[PDB]
Amino acid sequence: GTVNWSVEDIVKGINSNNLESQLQATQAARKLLSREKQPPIDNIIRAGLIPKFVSFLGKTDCSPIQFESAWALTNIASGTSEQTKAVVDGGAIPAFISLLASPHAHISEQAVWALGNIAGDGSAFRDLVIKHGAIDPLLALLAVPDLSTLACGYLRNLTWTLSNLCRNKNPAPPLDAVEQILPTLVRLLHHNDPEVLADSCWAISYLTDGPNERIEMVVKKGVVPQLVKLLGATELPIVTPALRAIGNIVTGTDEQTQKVIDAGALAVFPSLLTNPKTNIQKEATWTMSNITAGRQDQIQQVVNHGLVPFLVGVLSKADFKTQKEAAWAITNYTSGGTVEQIVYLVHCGIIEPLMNLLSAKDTKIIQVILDAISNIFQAAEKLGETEKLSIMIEECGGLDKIEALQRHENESVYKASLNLIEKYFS
Amino acid sequence: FEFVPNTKKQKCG
Repeated sequence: GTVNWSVEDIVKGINSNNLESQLQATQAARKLLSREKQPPIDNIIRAGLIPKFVSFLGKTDCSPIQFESAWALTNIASGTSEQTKAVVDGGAIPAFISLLASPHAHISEQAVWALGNIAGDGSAFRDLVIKHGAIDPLLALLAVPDLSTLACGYLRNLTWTLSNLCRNKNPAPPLDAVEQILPTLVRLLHHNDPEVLADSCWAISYLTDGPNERIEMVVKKGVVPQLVKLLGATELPIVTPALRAIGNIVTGTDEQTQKVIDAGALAVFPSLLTNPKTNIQKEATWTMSNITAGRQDQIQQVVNHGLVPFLVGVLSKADFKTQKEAAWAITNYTSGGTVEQIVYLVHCGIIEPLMNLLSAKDTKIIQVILDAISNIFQAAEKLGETEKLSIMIEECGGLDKIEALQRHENESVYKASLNLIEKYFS
Repeated sequence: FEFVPNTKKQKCG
């Protein structure tokens, strides 16, 4: 009946001034816009239909046309920034916010969804949704004793939309909006549904992607133990954002990093650092590199948890992007570690795999590796054992490469390779 | 393979 209408017939129906004819035509539009293959979004916009759809959001006496128009506009707003802008320019933001309080749950949910698409376009539309007052009624839908009494789909949509209000930078979301959202977000982060958990983690990951003050707002709400629990989930859609959030947190202060350590995160890293998904191994090694940039007692907990052999492993064999993070994690460790800690690296086997990476093209990794070598020699000097290391380096072919490096385009490489050979190998 | 958030979502049903 409403299947495969032409845009021309939708227009005729919308312009009829018969509400039921307008309802049928709006449903026909909704069905066109629901097709996965090339939904005709631009044809519908060019036909002038957005302002009519927006007026239909206010027809309290015809809840079906409210729903159909909300759905049609949701799918326009799911497109490009220009398509979303057409929806915003039609006045849809305050109309959708008014539908959040609708007694019809499927209409409230459709408005939640449309607002998630609008906010997800970017910081400006996100902040415009906030300025029109969306947060209070969104949060009111979740102000229940137990989230389990809400329909699963409704809760997933609310969580996803809140995650878009937490997303994006330049600027980050308004501080007061984040503070308003965080208590509800922390409750969603303890919910049992895997999609709610994943999107809650994504939201926390966005909130911790920023200066230490933004990290602190999140950490102060006590979410780190739950993040560490979710870091062990079986579902990779959960582990991935949990790990991003943990990784972001440990870019903060040593004291913020310590909360991650105290919550038990390091015991998960044997698995993360061998995870068969290369993105997880990479992000876990990046996280490690910001932990080994910490205090000596935090390096020591890395040692105690058995993680140095895992770093030797990634350096020996991993995707090249992961090996780069591993080189950074080692340089940081050698930069801040005690002499005993740095010696331990050599005993675990760091030298050979580090040398084998001096044959790579990326000039930045070579600078990183060379910096670590110096730090390691400097620690050996304090024990008088520079030759033993020089031997080690010779026997795995490292000196060959360090020498070939004397003649490499970059000049910081030049200088570094030269000083090592002059100072330790003559 | 990398898991990523969903920026916008079309409602197909």
